[PDB]
Amino acid sequence: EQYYGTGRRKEAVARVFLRPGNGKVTVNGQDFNEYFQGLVRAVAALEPLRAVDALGHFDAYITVRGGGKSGQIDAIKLGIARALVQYNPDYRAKLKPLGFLTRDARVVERKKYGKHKARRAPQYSKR
Amino acid sequence: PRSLKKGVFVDDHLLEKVLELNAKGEKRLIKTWSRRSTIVPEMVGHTIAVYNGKQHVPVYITENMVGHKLGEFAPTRTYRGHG
Amino acid sequence: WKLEGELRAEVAANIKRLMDIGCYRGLRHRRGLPVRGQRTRTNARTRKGPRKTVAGKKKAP
Amino acid sequence: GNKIHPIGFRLGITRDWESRWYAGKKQYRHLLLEDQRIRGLLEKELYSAGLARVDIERAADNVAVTVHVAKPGVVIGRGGERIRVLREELAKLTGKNVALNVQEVQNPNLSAPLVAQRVAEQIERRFAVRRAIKQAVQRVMESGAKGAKVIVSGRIGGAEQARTEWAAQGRVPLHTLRANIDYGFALARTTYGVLGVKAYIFLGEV
Amino acid sequence: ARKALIEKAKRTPKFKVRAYTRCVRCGRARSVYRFFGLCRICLRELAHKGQLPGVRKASW
Amino acid sequence: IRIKLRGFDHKTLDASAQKIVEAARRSGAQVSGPIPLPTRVRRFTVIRGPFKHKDSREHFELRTHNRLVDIINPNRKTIEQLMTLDLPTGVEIEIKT
Amino acid sequence: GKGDRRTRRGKIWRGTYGKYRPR
Amino acid sequence: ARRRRAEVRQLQPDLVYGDVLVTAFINKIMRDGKKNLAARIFYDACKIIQEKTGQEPLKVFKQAVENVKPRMEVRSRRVGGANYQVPMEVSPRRQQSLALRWLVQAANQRPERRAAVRIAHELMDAAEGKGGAVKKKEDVERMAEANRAYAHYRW
RNA sequence: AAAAAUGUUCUAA
RNA sequence: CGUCGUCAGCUCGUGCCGUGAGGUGUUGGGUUAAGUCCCGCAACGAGCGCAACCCCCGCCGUUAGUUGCCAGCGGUUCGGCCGGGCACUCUAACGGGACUGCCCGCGAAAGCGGGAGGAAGGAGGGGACGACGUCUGGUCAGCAUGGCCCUUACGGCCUGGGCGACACACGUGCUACAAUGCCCACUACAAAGCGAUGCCACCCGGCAACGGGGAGCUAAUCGCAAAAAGGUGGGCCCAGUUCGGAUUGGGGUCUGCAACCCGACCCCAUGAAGCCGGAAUCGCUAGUAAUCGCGGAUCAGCCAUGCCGCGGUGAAUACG
Ligand SMILES: [Mg+2]
Ligand SMILES: [Mg+2]
Ligand SMILES: [Mg+2]
Ligand SMILES: [Mg+2]
Ligand SMILES: [Mg+2]
Ligand SMILES: [Mg+2]
Ligand SMILES: [Mg+2]
Ligand SMILES: [Mg+2]
Ligand SMILES: [Mg+2]
Ligand SMILES: [Mg+2]
Ligand SMILES: [Mg+2]
Ligand SMILES: [Mg+2]
Ligand SMILES: [Mg+2]
Ligand SMILES: [Mg+2]
Ligand SMILES: [Mg+2]
Ligand SMILES: [Mg+2]
Ligand SMILES: [Mg+2]
Ligand SMILES: [Mg+2]
Ligand SMILES: [Mg+2]
Ligand SMILES: [Mg+2]
Ligand SMILES: [Mg+2]
Ligand SMILES: [Mg+2]
Ligand SMILES: [Mg+2]
Ligand SMILES: [Mg+2]
Ligand SMILES: [Mg+2]
Ligand SMILES: [Mg+2]
Ligand SMILES: [Mg+2]
Ligand SMILES: [Mg+2]
Ligand SMILES: [Mg+2]
Ligand SMILES: [Mg+2]
Ligand SMILES: [Mg+2]
Ligand SMILES: [Mg+2]
Ligand SMILES: [Mg+2]
Ligand SMILES: [Mg+2]
Ligand SMILES: [Mg+2]
Ligand SMILES: [Mg+2]
Ligand SMILES: [Mg+2]
Ligand SMILES: [Mg+2]
Ligand SMILES: [Mg+2]
Ligand SMILES: [Mg+2]
Ligand SMILES: [Mg+2]
Ligand SMILES: [Mg+2]
Ligand SMILES: [Zn+2]
Repeated sequence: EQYYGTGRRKEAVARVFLRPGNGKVTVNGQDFNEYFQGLVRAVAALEPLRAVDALGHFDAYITVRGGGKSGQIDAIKLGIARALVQYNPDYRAKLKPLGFLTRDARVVERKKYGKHKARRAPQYSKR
Repeated sequence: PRSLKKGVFVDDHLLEKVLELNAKGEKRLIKTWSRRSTIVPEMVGHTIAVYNGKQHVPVYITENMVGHKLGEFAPTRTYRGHG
Repeated sequence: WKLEGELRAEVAANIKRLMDIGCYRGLRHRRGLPVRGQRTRTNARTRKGPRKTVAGKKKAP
Repeated sequence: GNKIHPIGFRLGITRDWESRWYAGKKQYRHLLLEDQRIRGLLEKELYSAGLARVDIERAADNVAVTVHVAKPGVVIGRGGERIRVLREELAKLTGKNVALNVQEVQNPNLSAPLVAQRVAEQIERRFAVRRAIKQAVQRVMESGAKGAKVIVSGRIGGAEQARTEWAAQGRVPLHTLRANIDYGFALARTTYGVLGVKAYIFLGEV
Repeated sequence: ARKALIEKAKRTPKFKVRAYTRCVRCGRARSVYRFFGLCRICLRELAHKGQLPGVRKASW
Repeated sequence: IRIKLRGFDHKTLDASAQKIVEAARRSGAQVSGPIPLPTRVRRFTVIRGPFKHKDSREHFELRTHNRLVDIINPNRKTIEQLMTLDLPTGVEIEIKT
Repeated sequence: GKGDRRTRRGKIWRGTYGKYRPR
Repeated sequence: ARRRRAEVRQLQPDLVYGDVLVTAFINKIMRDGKKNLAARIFYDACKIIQEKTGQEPLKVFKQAVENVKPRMEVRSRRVGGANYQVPMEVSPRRQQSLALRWLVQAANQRPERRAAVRIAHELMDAAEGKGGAVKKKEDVERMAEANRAYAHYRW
């Protein structure tokens, strides 16, 4: 009666709950499209069940805290895919090759002393 | 400026000089190191010798300089320009 | 409120009184330098105006 | 000059702190200054004993200075009277309950701080500096250590042109963290000036 | 003008404003950390010595 | 019957935690296992050199690890025994109702 | 403009508050 | 690069048209990371081209891009001590990228106020072989035709 | 198959 | 401590060659980010370096469940709030995990190319780590220290002044020249840190800095807290402007014994230069650059647009 996937991306954690239903999505009690309103990277967070024709097959009850709105998006993308194999493991092919089962570890590189950001350097002026 | 919750600032010792001079039928030369003291209406007519760090510059105080500190009339930097 | 021409009278006469009494800001407004504690080694270009470039010290050969 | 201090580099892997205790923000320094004031006192008093490492523990109103010394007998004095002349003068500075303990060191020539002081004392008695280095490194290898390096910087033999001298036997991997490397420095001070004595004893990887 | 200044720094001032911190170990008046009573140099020396309880070279 | 332990060394903080929750696990009832509260890290970034060399530092940090231990029922057979326990040096204990 | 203390943007840049960045 | 080539970064197809070409384009509109702003600009322009001359805009967009791809461009070489204008053909990758670059670039030249109008109107002109990004592409191809004498210096 | 001149005195530790 | 230079190097013991300096080894074939490995060889080993061990980040586990968390039943002033629970998220310690281990191909080998599994693959990303030495590099002003020098003074206290000067010149930056923008209002999503004459919830005063009240918090509990770009809605309409916020007049706020020289801030007014910058020149190869905000050290206050960190959004291109 319930299927779960954990989505992590860039300090943004996601607890997505795949439950059967007409298709509706919720995020932190707010509806999806009320939460990522006018954020065109919206539908990428649901693309998992576009490679597995379950768009309207599940409702989803999602939670995200930390990171940022797009950081949560790829975390929702990862959990929705994570829950689908947790629903059935036959789904793994058509999900793993499409990069859905992997978690991109691209995090902000730490600032380093003598520099202005991770690698941006103070302007060189010989004399 | 000095927060007017607190008063207007005289070092108290320089004030003693002002009013000791008032009650005596002033004036007299008033040397001071209190550039940080406000000009106060009891000073008009006096000539207060202000120390710029080097010399004690005299300053005759008129009614139209009461809002200011005494160091505004003894400048600390000799300049003359470049040439 | 007092405006256009009149306002500028009370601005001018105030600066005037600053220069008249010998206030340090009056010395500042005389020589046309900053009055609010800014440094003048570099910049102050608004208050001083276009750079009157001069020759400099010479290195040895 | 470009080399990390081998102890600071290892603290938490090979090396435990000389002073270990907890203290909140409001009196970390007070406990630190009292320790610095204690260690100096003993590093002045127990210098004639061959003091190698002062351990200072702290809990509540009582400080437990476990001092490590080559010759413990010259510290304790007569059956515990010099140890008592200090267990008191320590408490006179501690104000607390000063627990002063003495510890036997296995082989002093396996103690980098000691050897560093010996070479420092030797070139204070105007010895051959180069020879004093080869002498030292040798005593350490004999004493079983897996490697030793001894460095002297300064006006070696009073020469106006200052200079570094060193020797090393066995391995001394300074970049290896599992390598137990006792570091010790002693400062030689002579008529012509001041000289630096760095001792690196490889005890063996763990 | 060091020792008299390591001394005067201690002595309680005429005004709390003149209160400035000063290293306990070397007497440096700049880059002095409240937490240790030391300066940034002495901080590095005592640390490397292991005489600074609980502080290690950070990396991340 | 709450007890919170602090210290810089986390190795001793953990052995000084389990030595407590193993104690009150002698005279029951239950204890609430040692939760690790978040570490409070105090950094220090100082110039590596004593002079002028600004763009080269060395990072240090002071780690103040945190553990909480709760013994659910009082039972004075440990509210006497815990006082007879051996907690290492760099461990500070706070015990609350 | 961050340099404009007279707007919400300038008060954010100096991290101060006022009629132009009310808290 | 010195050791090996650069591996061309593959982009995620955009969520409206499913096109990597749209994505690279929106990335060329983007400044300071404000992608969604650049997403709105490309998409609000996509509407306008579906209005003015009602056509499937993705087809118009790909006619602009196609009509801006430069097939040749001069490049400097060396032999002895020279720095010629060597006419060398353009790799299909650099073909696309110069288009996308000059597209946005010449579009931002245009005088209409808001961006999507500037983007839409250039893609309308460039899909018909007019406007800035064309006059640049054609001009580049012109200079290469000129220096066809230094073509024997092609590697 | 090569656009472009020069570097004060003693000391080289 | 900087530097060359995270560059792949620098050497030693013995043996061999050479009258000797010195040579060999350390060269040569291939390979690697690497003197990295392999093969060869009058060389055979060794050491300082390189890699590794260590720290953060990415996947899973184990042990943990309050101050953290709420999946599901119970209530519910509808706020995880109370029952209860630790599943999840998390917090934080200990583990596991990738080894070119597997396949195909090449190869003498080392490896290299590609494919599989996998969260991760070729050193996964980032840090810490800097060889022999070089620059008579830097620091006697952090400290130490030899010598030279001063001794009612070159020592010491104090008050004021100066380190903030300004015809000029350079370096590093902050803010801009605008519409992919500016402005008001509403509305979202961070991490890392700090906090007991400390952080200040909330309340009234004030246009506002702030003031006065006034809880909580020795802090996964109370607070700093608003994150901002963003989203939504409206205004401006190409103007030296609703761009820009310098300069200056006035009016205050606070810290402080004291803001004249010489503090920050707040309100009214003022509203400069600047329409994208000559010769020339800098940084960056990916969660980088670019942009956006946040915190800390020092600190009464603060001239911080600086420094060290933190996350948000997030590109372009590498033929060679
Ligand atoms: Mg984390
Ligand atoms: Mg960033
Ligand atoms: Mg000035
Ligand atoms: Mg001194
Ligand atoms: Mg002070
Ligand atoms: Mg200080
Ligand atoms: Mg710098
Ligand atoms: Mg801006
Ligand atoms: Mg020539
Ligand atoms: Mg000549
Ligand atoms: Mg030989
Ligand atoms: Mg021979
Ligand atoms: Mg030889
Ligand atoms: Mg060989
Ligand atoms: Mg050789
Ligand atoms: Mg070589
Ligand atoms: Mg060689
Ligand atoms: Mg050779
Ligand atoms: Mg390398
Ligand atoms: Mg290494
Ligand atoms: Mg559990
Ligand atoms: Mg020199
Ligand atoms: Mg000296
Ligand atoms: Mg000195
Ligand atoms: Mg200065
Ligand atoms: Mg200039
Ligand atoms: Mg700046
Ligand atoms: Mg500049
Ligand atoms: Mg602070
Ligand atoms: Mg704040
Ligand atoms: Mg104007
Ligand atoms: Mg103009
Ligand atoms: Mg305007
Ligand atoms: Mg404005
Ligand atoms: Mg004013
Ligand atoms: Mg001032
Ligand atoms: Mg314009
Ligand atoms: Mg430009
Ligand atoms: Mg690189
Ligand atoms: Mg401050
Ligand atoms: Mg200023
Ligand atoms: Mg700041
Ligand atoms: Zn110091």
